[PDB]
Amino acid sequence: RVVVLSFELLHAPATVCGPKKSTNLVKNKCVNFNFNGLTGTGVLTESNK
Amino acid sequence: VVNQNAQALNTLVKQLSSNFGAISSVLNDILSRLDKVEAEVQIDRLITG
Repeated sequence: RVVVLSFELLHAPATVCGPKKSTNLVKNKCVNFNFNGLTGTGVLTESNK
Repeated sequence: VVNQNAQALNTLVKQLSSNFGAISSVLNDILSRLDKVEAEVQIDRLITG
């Protein structure tokens, strides 16, 4: 028996993700972040966009 | 003189979005997807470009 898990990554919002728990949201401090597999390091701030 | 220097910096910043023949422009995405031995083969093409 064979199963082939093809998967796609960049093109759209995430739809399937790993089990790892979401944190509380930190604002107005330099932090690493992950939102739906968009990742980086930055200060996060309350937008008006 | 203002416009030339602004245009040179815009060209420099837009060049970060180029793959240079790597699987992605995004360095953290390569490092998130691949383990070290295969990641560094992609990182070297981004470094060169």
